[PDB]
Amino acid sequence: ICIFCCGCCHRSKCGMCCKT
Repeated sequence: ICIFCCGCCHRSKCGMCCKT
């Protein structure tokens, strides 16, 4: 599963990070 980026580092907006 993509690393849900809940405003951790990138955009404040939470969203799964499907980056290899």
